[PDB]
Formats: sequence, C-alpha cells, structure tokens
Amino acid sequence: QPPNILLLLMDDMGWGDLGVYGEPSRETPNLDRMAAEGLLFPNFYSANPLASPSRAALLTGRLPIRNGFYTTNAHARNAYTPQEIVGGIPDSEQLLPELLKKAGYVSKIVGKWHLGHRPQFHPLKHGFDEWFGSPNCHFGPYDNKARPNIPVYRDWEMVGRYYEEFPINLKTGEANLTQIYLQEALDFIKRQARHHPFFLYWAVDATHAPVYASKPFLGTSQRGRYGDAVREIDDSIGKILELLQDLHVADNTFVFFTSDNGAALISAPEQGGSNGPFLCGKQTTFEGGMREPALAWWPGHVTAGQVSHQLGSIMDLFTTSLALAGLTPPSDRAIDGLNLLPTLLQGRLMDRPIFYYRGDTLMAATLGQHKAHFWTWTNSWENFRQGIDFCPGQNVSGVTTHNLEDHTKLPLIFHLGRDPGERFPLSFASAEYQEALSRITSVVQQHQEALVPAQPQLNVCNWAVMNWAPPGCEKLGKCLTPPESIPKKCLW
Amino acid sequence: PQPPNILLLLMDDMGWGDLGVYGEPSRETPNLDRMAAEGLLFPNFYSANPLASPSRAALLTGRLPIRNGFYTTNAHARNAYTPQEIVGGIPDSEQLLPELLKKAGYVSKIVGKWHLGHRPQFHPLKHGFDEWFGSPNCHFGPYDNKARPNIPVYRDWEMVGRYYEEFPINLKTGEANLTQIYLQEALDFIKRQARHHPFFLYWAVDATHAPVYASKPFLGTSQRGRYGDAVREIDDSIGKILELLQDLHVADNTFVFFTSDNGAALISAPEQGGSNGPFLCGKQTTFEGGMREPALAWWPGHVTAGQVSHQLGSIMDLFTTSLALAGLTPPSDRAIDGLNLLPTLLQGRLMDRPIFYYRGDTLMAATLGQHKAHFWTWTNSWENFRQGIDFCPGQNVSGVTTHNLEDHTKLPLIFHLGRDPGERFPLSFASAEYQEALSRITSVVQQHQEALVPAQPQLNVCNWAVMNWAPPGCEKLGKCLTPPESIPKKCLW
Ligand SMILES: CC(=O)N[C@@H]1[C@@H](O)[C@@H](O)[C@@H](CO)O[C@H]1O
Ligand SMILES: CC(=O)N[C@@H]1[C@@H](O)[C@@H](O)[C@@H](CO)O[C@H]1O
Ligand SMILES: *[C@@H]1O[C@H](CO)[C@@H](O)[C@H](O)[C@H]1NC(C)=O
Ligand SMILES: *[C@@H]1O[C@H](CO)[C@@H](O)[C@H](O)[C@H]1NC(C)=O
Ligand SMILES: *[C@@H]1O[C@H](CO)[C@@H](O)[C@H](O)[C@H]1NC(C)=O
Ligand SMILES: *[C@@H]1O[C@H](CO)[C@@H](O)[C@H](O)[C@H]1NC(C)=O
Ligand SMILES: [Ca+2]
Ligand SMILES: [Ca+2]
Repeated sequence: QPPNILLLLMDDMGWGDLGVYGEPSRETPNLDRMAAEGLLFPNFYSANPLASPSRAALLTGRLPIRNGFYTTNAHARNAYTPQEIVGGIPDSEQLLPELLKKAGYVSKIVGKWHLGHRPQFHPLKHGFDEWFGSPNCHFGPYDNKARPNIPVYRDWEMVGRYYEEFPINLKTGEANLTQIYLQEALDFIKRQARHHPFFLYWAVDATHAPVYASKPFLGTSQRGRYGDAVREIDDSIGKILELLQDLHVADNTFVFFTSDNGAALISAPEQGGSNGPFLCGKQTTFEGGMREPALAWWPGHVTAGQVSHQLGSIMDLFTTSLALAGLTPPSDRAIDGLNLLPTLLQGRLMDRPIFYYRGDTLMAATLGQHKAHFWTWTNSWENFRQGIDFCPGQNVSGVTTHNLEDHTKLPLIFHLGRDPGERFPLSFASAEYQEALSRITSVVQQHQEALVPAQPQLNVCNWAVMNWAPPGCEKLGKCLTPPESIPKKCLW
Repeated sequence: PQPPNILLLLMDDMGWGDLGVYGEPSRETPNLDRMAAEGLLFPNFYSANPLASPSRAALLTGRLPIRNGFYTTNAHARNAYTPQEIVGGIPDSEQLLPELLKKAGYVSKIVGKWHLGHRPQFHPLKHGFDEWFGSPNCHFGPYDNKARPNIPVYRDWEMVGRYYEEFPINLKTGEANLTQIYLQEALDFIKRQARHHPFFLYWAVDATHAPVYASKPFLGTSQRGRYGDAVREIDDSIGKILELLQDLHVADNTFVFFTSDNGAALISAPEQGGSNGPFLCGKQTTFEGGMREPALAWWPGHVTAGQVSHQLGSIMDLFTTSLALAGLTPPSDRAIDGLNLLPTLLQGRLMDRPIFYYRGDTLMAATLGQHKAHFWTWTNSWENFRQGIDFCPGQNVSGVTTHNLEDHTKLPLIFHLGRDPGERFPLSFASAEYQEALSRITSVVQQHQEALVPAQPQLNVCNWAVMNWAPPGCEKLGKCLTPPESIPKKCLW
C-alpha cells in the first residue's frame, strides 16, 4: 500500500508567521512540534506572488507560464481567478489527484480551489473525489445585484453562500469555517484509513483578508485577529496530526505544510502576516513575496528535527507525491517540480534554480546563494499614492522602485546568505558578481529557449459568468438573475 | 549547601536575528540551538543601552547608565562610550557583581572585553574580579603608536601585549586566534575552580565587533561571510564550554546565561554586521533592533528544558538574579533596576515590569506589556546620514525613523509590539488603546523619573594623554610609549 499524502496549504502566511521560524509571540506550538518531529526548509519557495497561479503550480507541478495562469494584458501584472474570470485550469493540464488515482488513491479538496469557478473547471472534473469549500475568496458581503455572494460547495453542488448560510462577521471577525474545514479533514481521514490510500488537499484561508476565527480563538493572540486565525489553524493542524497517530497510520502518512505566497502586507498589522527578515511581501518577487515556511512530517521515514537548505519549490510537491505513490511525472511535457525524496529521506542536496515570475515576466532567479533581479517593481506610483504599500517601512535605493525597472542587461544580484533582506546589491565590477551572472544567465537562457509559453487564461473577464446560479441553487431557491454583458479585457 | 556556579556569556553587537533558533535563515548556530532546547528562551529580552560600555556597566551594576554614570551630558541624547581617551569610568561608589559575589565565596574571572575604563583606577581586578584575560577596549587598529597607541591585552594586573602586535589581527583575511584563547581561558578557569570554589565567569567575547575576526579553520565556512565565521566560532566555543561542564558533572550546579550587549551593528552589514530579524534599525538607536537581544538560560535539572518565557527581561536582571542564586541580596542603599528572575526561571511566573530605553541623558521610550511609547525619536543627524552612515539600511517608517531628534513628550508614538514588532504602524491618537497605554506607561515613567537622581556623568571629558601609552607591565616588555602633551577637554561625540 502506498503512503497517504496530506498537503496543508496556507493562504497568505509568511516566512515569519511560525514560532520555530522566529515569530516573536511564539503562538504556533503544534507546527513547532511538527518541525521538531520532522524537517524544516529555510529556503523554500512558492511559484508566484499570489494565490491562483501558485495553487495551479502546486497541482500541475508547472509554472503559471506553462499552465496558463497568467495575463498578457500588460507586462508583469499579477492576475488571479476572480468571480468574473472566463478562463481557468485547462483540460490539457494533468493535475496531481488525476494521476494519483492511477495508484488507487481517494482524494479530497478542503477549502479554497481558486483554479476556476465555472462548471468546466470544477475540482471533481479535475481528479478530486470529494469537495468542501469555495472556488473563490471569502470577500463580501455583496448586494446580489452587482455581485453575487461567493458559494460554498459540498462536492458537485453549492450548499450555501458566504455571508448567508456561512456567516462571516466583519465587525468581530467571527466565523465557524476553520472548524468545519477541520471536521471535513478528520472525517475524511477516518473513512479512508485502512481502506484506501488517501490524498487530502487541505487549503484553508482564514488567514486571507478579511481574517476570521471561531469564537474561542478570538482575542487570544498577541498578533490581533490575524494571529487568532493562525492560532486556530495551528490548533486544528495539531488535531489532524493526533488523529493520524491515534489510528496508527502516521508512519504511512506523509504530511507537508506550506503557504501559497508571502504575507499580505497591505493588510498588516491587524489582518496580515510577517515575512520575518525578508523584503516586501505578496504581489512582489522579492524574498518576502515568494519564500515560504515548509515543514515535512513522516514518522519513521523523515528523520526528526532536521534542517535542509535544499532550494525547494511548491511545484516539487507534485513530483514528490507522485514518487511517493510509485508513479512518474508526465513525460510529454515540461515538469518544473523535482522529486525531493532524496532530500526528505537521505538528506541529499540538488543544485536547482528558482525562477521568480510576475505575470508574463521572469523577474528574478536564484542559484545557490545568489539571486539575480532582471526586472524590479513593487507597484505603480499611482497605486502607491492611493495608500497601497506592498513594502511598508521598507525602502532599498534603486531596488524597491515604483517603475517596472529593466535590469536585463545588468542584473541586480544579491548574496541571500549574507544579505537575506536584499539590501546590498553586489558591485558590478566584482568577481563574485561575474561568477553568479554567468551561472544564473546560463540556466535562465536554457529555461527560456526550451520554453513555449501557454496561452494565457487570465486575460478575459465577463460580468455574466459570476456565481449567479451555481449548480444546486434551484433546490435551495438561491439562483440570481445575471446582468447583460459581453466578454472584455480584465483591468488588472 | 555550596552555591551554584554562574557563567555569563556576553556577546558584542550580536542581534535578535543572529541565532538559528531565533530564525536566522542559514541556521549556523547548532550549539546555542541545543542550549535553547535544553533550557529557556526569551523573545522579549532587552539590553540597557544602544551601545557597549553603558550596557556592560548596566549588567555589572544592575543599574541604568543614568544611575551608574555611563553617559554624557555634552548634548541631549548622545551615545557615548569608553574610548582610549576617556577620563572617567566605573566609579568606586558602584558595587559590581563580582565584588558582592565574593561575599558567598565565589572566585570570579573576566575573559575578553571590559569597557568600563582603561585607567589604573578602573581595572577590573580593583572592582571584584580575581583574574583577567582580555582588553579594556575595542580591537580597532592598527595604530601608528604616535597619534594613538595599540590597545593592550591584559593577563590580570599587567599587559602581556598589544593588539596588532603580540596579538595579530589580519584585516585583509580576518584571521585572529583570539576567540580560541578566550575559549582556552574559560576552560582552564572552569577546570581549576570545579570542586574547589563556586565560580563566576564573565565571558565577554568580541570577535563579532568590527573589524570582525575568526581563527583560520572557521574562515570562509559561513554563508553569512566573515561576520558569520565569527558567530560560528563563538558557537562552537560555547558548545565546548558547555560540554566541559557536563564532563565534570558540575552542569547541574552551573547556571549559564547567554545574551548580547546591544543590537546588530548595521553600519557594518552585510559583511561585518549582524541581523536584527523582524525589528527596526539596530545599534545606536532605541528602536527594537537596537536593544532587544537573544537570551538563553541553561541550568540542567533546575530550568525546565526547551521552554519559552515572554517575561520582559533586562540585561540588568542578571545582576540581581546571580545574587539571588548565591543566596544574597542586592544593595539596599540605592536604586536597583535588575529584578530577580528566579521565579520566571524556576517556576514560570510572570512579572509586570517596565523597559526603559535610554539614549544618553534622555529616556527615549518605554514598554509595558505589549505597548511601547516613544517620547523621543532619532536615528542619526542629517549630516551623518549624508556622509553614508545609515543606522537603518533599507528601512524608513514615516515620521518615526527621523534624522532630527523629535520631541514626542506631549503626544508619544505608541506601538503594539505583538501586532507590529517592526514598529511600522503608530496607534491612532484618538483610539482607546492609545489612551489606556499612554496612562499606564506615563504612570511608570513619572514614578521612575521623580524617584530618579541622575549620577554625575563619567563620559564628558576626554584627554589624549590618558590613552594606553604606558600600561602596567610595559617596562619589562620594553613597550612603553611617550605620550603627547595635552589638556582635558570636552569629548566630541
Ligand atoms: C482567494 C483570494 O482572495 N484571492 C486574492 C484576491 O481576492 C486579492 O486579494 C488578490 C490581491 O492581488 O490576491 C488574491 O490572492
Ligand atoms: C569596544 C568597542 O569597539 N566599542 C564601540 C566603539 O569602538 C564604536 O564602534 C562605537 C560606535 O558608536 O560602538 C562601541 O560599542
Ligand atoms: C458557530 O456555531 C455555534 C453553534 O455551536 C453558534 O452558536 C454560532 O453562532 C456559530 N457562529 C456563526 C458565525 O455561524
Ligand atoms: C527611497 O529612498 C530613496 C533614496 O533615499 C529616495 O529617493 C526615495 O524618496 C525613497 N522612496 C520612498 C517611497 O520612500
Ligand atoms: C594561530 O595559531 C596557530 C597555532 O595553533 C599558528 O600556527 C598560527 O600562525 C596562528 N595564526 C596567527 C595569525 O597568529
Ligand atoms: C522616508 O519616507 C518619507 C515619506 O514617504 C519620505 O518623504 C522621505 O523621502 C523618506 N526619507 C528618506 C531619508 O529618504
Ligand atoms: Ca494567497
Ligand atoms: Ca557592543
């Protein structure tokens, strides 16, 4: 029997949000015990600065440039899957649960999908057997004329909407959702143990603004509401882990914890996380935007309380989980995800690159201890003047710029070991600069010449495709009449 | 019945983010990380000043630099210390920790940097310590021995050489055998004292002070460049110091504490300076990154292993604690800032104390619970900033990180450290949370200030002629130099 796979994917949590990672308030005892009982990655990365493209990247093991989760409307624009998006995960893409099904797995997604809300993009059409969660954010409450409230699904059909059947109180921050997500996870694990190997994609989002937590966890954190959520998610994760041990299926269960992108610094200090020593956060390709916590837990297989400086990618969990199940990745396409079993079980290292993409643009690349910035950008001057700051309290001369700066000819290079916060660019005349530049450009060109970008899915929007009448609305009497609209270019 | 040994490990310019367990990315401190696992970690511990001298005086006196005299009044809120030319130093009126420990039968050794005065009257062996190996000053140089003399290294009463002479530091490569000698002094001392007398060891190393140094086997081993090389060596050294305690079965009767005298020296980063993790600025300022420090406590069988305490802790506390460990009481004829942390260390209790952040003659900021109020703000002057000196590289918080000494006494800048450790978002002045904190914090501040009679300042006068031209012992080595003709004058800070 192949080992169970449990993937814990957080939403907008940063490198500095875990106790073991150096959070001052030390409010994550369960994840801290998971680290003590496993392996911690200090140099792990997501595939994009925001949600959709990263989640697609996890599930495909492929860069958003490859899987289609980007825009070409303008260069280097962050795009995702809002209610009005026309595109979504293509049928050509082979998702992890589709393939695991080859080894007898039974797979469940809990929480946020974000790979398309239209019927053709349903996760049960793309490998998953069961679902409880929403295809979108939990933003609202909407007036149901201009926008409809975001639906929560059980499997094929909606069972309610956020701010309706599933209340979120914005004043207090109260919502029972994380407790339902917990309960879905426990029950699933209970039905599958000793029957079939299971795959659980536990993609919670209480940590996405507007932040929420159940009543018992409200006002317990020193981090305000955002920490309340983090404390609940942590408590929940402890209980998920204890159940694996109480069923003696822990030795045959591989669990991995990570986050889809950096902390949402527009929402700090109350509703956003911490990126620790790193620069900026979500929306950018600086370290704080794409470096993530990363714990691996597999009693008896992964040696307890170790550290690996393996450069890791969220995409690696695609290939690894396949290797865990004794399968091979698709041989008819480029696969970015690497098999990390040699790192996880033997403590070996691998000299791989980390590409930092923002929209249609490779912004930056990391080999070893060096990161080269070919393009730099926080947000435009117009957005900055309107009070949107992606890098609050932070300003690095000629690095954190409000123009999309072209450094393709003469990249801004950092030594991450010496300078994790990307504060001091290497001098252009130095030998260390030259050695890195050659090493990094070599891998980048190679990548780019072998790269045929996919057709972009995130270019077109249409008011009429919003969740007006999800499947199951008729029986609940919750279908809404949609407005009259045409498809047009999304304004990003 | 014998009182436990006390080992104090004091670092020089290391920051809150320089330890693995504290969240350093490269994870290069396995021994301190094992000391944490085997003890108690403090996330909310503080030094008493933004730089060396005043903090080290504060540790040893258990008293604020405003009280013990380690400050200047030449201008308001100026960082001052004890350079070679300083006239003052630790006053005779001050009762230092080793003086007092000697009341419980202790034998005390300082290893490394003193920095409480280099003149004969200020010698550590005149102030409680039985043995010394180290320098009274920095390891800056090499000086031409006409304008300035090279800084001496002492064994006990007499100099045994000078830096960049008998004790070479290579600036090109960063090589120096000093940390290995400091280690050896510590091991040997522990070996002679065990099963004889209870011992106090003040291990104040400084490889991590610019210009940074490490022994050959540790050079080029860190991903943090030379500064990390040092940090790796100090760590390895600390591992061996700990292993010796266990190999002599005196570890259960030995209380060890690790900390740093101030924040990372961000003018020297990225090659020669540390990391302050999530916090703002560093050394020279009273922002969190300047005065919040790592803090581990290790005492097998007494301090429960691998715990965390959010007790607001001060470097001064080690004065009162070490006394309490020895079954003694602090001086009752003077104000004592250091608190006894045995209830925190051995029982896990909490205590609602204030943290005062002084810069020179000015109380800049104060912290109670989760709130910090800035009464004054300042990084450095505009003139110094334009000359390339930046205390907060890559950091700028609007109307908080300012190049003028800003007066917020009427309307303090308040932060919630739990929510906003990097001091980025001041609380709104109209909020109830602001009002609650302001009253709570001003209450303790006034109380402190009304009971406060500042000491006369020791760091006001300098004199070229008092530099280490002819230290005791120079005559036999033939190393005495002729001093220049000068008068005492006001130090330019
Ligand atoms: C699921 C979700 O909320 N998606 C968010 C989107 O709503 C918005 O906040 C965006 C900011 O660019 O980031 C995405 O990750
Ligand atoms: C022992 C030592 O070097 N003292 C230093 C001093 O030399 C200088 O660097 C100063 C900067 O303000 O900081 C002090 O801690
Ligand atoms: C959560 O569930 C409890 C019942 O156990 C209920 O009292 C509470 O109102 C619920 N809160 C929300 C926001 O639905
Ligand atoms: C960032 O710093 C540079 C150089 O000090 C300066 O020109 C610019 O005004 C600063 N920008 C912001 C947004 O703070
Ligand atoms: C340091 O010590 C070793 C002997 O242990 C010696 O060979 C070496 O020359 C010394 N290095 C310096 C720079 O003094
Ligand atoms: C810091 O930020 C402020 C406000 O944005 C700006 O006016 C100033 O230029 C910055 N300070 C420096 C020294 O660059
Ligand atoms: Ca996200
Ligand atoms: Ca210092």
